[PDB]
Amino acid sequence: GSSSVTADLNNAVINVDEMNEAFKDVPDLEGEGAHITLSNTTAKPGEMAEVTMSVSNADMQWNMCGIHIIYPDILKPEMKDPEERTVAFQKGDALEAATGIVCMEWQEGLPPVLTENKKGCLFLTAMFSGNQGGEGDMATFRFKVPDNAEPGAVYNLGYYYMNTDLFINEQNIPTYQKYAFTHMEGGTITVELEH
Ligand SMILES: [Cl-]
Ligand SMILES: [Cl-]
Repeated sequence: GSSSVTADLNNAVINVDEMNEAFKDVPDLEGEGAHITLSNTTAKPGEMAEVTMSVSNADMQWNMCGIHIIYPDILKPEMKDPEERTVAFQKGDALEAATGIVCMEWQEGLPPVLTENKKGCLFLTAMFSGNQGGEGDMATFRFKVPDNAEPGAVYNLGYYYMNTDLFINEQNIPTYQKYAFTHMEGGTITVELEH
């Protein structure tokens, strides 16, 4: 079908098959649909590189999210309180109206698909009063690009799907959630070439 082949071609969700399985009994939304995306940027070796998650076609259409962002574990996210595993972030316009936002680094008890592929993970949850979710930039993070990073190196940024993760409206419409998760796009940090 369209939307689960859509998710295979975006290669954004590491456990996409598991996800498609989870959604197998939910028909496709007809038609569109929130578009969640990560950024594609260039950085120098050793740089604190900015990464931004954003969403389009969602203004006033959603109520909360709980999303797992993944990245190569050699990248280290900038931290607010290491002791609490809070990740520093700049909130964008899409989250302007949020009643609460939390963002944490998943450090311990990561699932095999992530550990075995040397992926790190953070979890972003935001809640709104009714359907006041916005659009545009959601959150901007920073990652330490290793000092010794090779020019041209590409760090893929994506998602991990957990059964309880969310991108939903107040009414909890299953097709809405399916669209969002099956159409999400990953991102990249590319290390600049030598001068
Ligand atoms: Cl990754
Ligand atoms: Cl930041």
